[PDB]
Amino acid sequence: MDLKQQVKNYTMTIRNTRPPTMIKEQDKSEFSHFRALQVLANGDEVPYEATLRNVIHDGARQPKLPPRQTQKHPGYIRNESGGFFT
Amino acid sequence: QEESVYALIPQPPAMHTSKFGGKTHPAQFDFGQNKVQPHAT
Repeated sequence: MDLKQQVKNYTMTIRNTRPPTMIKEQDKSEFSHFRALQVLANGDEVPYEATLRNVIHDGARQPKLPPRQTQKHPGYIRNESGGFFT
Repeated sequence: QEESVYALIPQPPAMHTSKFGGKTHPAQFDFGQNKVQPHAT
């Protein structure tokens, strides 16, 4: 429609052509973590952060608003004729 | 990634002395003298 949206669409087309490979959007020390764990298994002396590994995902936006409960108490409201809601 | 939680955490001489061996002594050698003395020379 316009320059900005055409650049947007081209980038999105590239994103769709490429396989997302279910990626995790952050890569920490994989083999360093494995090596540190093997060092812990026998040598029994490894730094704590060396033992640690961290992995992140997208999760979602929308930062955990509390539930609406979608439903009252089944003593106040009745369906049309006497009858619970489901 | 392969669902291998069992594989997640890994949990697993004198050289020798030859018979010929020996320090060279000033004998059995025709190149040099055949004695050893404290302070001869």
